[PDB]
Amino acid sequence: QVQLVESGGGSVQAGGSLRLSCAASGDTGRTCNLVWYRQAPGKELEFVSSISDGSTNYAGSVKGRFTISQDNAKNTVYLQMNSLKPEDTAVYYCAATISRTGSLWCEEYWGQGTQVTVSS
Amino acid sequence: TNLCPFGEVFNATRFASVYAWNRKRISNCVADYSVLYNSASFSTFKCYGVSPTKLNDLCFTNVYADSFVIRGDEVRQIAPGQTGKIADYNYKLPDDFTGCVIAWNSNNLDSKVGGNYNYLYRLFRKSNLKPFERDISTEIYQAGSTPCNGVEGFNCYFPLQSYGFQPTNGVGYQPYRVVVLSFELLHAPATVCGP
Ligand SMILES: *[C@@H]1O[C@H](CO)[C@@H](O)[C@H](O)[C@H]1NC(C)=O
Repeated sequence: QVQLVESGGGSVQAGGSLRLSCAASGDTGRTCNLVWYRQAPGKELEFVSSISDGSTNYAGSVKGRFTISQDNAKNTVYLQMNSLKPEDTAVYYCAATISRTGSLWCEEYWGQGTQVTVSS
Repeated sequence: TNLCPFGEVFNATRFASVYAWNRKRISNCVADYSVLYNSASFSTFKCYGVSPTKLNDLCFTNVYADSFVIRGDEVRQIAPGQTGKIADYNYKLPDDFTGCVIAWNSNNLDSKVGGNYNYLYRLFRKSNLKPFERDISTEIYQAGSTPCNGVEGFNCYFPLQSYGFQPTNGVGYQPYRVVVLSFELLHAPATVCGP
């Protein structure tokens, strides 16, 4: 009974910004980690950024433009995407490993995806 | 005489990525293993440390059911003594394993046009997993002498990769759902018995 819900995608002009959200709900326990990925159709899923216990990492192609953060008061992680480029166009997915009430096992859950399209 | 809830494992709508394999503890129940053994749905049913002919005649302290998706040509790695990306970095059975490995093709559920993104495996790890160890970390793998400083790129790899299952893949590259049953015998009362 855990779910991840994304929000925040859309169409933007190159140079613009978007903020994605990945919100966990249900019988959530502890989040072991959370990863943002992106995929355009037919192309291999690509790592974008991840966060675990405050430590963060990034794809080299987004370092300096995107920032992952954990909400100080909500079960939500954000991906702030600045200086967007056409090459950032993709469906963005979050995936998290989260234990549920009654368990010590962090299990994998996926968001539903959000399209981001950046036009020149 | 409650019946063991194996349906929750075998019939789950979504399965775990192998790197994040799931486990369900089964206890205090009666299991008819012949239903699993005789099912035409399962193309792999291989036991270790115990013969199938005995499964309905034995009692165990606990049974564990681990489950995940891998590609067809990797099912052979889910056995004692094996190696490769899956056995070495994702899911490792012990030499003395007592249990059964059951698998079936899941192309109809687990592939997507344009490639499924849901099922990942760990592609890089500095050392092998110990038996039944689980690694869900996503630290950048530092392949060379240059520190990665939390940035993926040259010699600095994100350690999980998508299988990208597409329905047109050849059978060796198609997804298979796997359930591994471990039969545990401790110096404690047996609770999971055949009929
Ligand atoms: C899975 O579901 C089928 C159809 O509902 C059922 O017949 C079968 O017994 C289930 N498998 C189990 C419980 O292992």
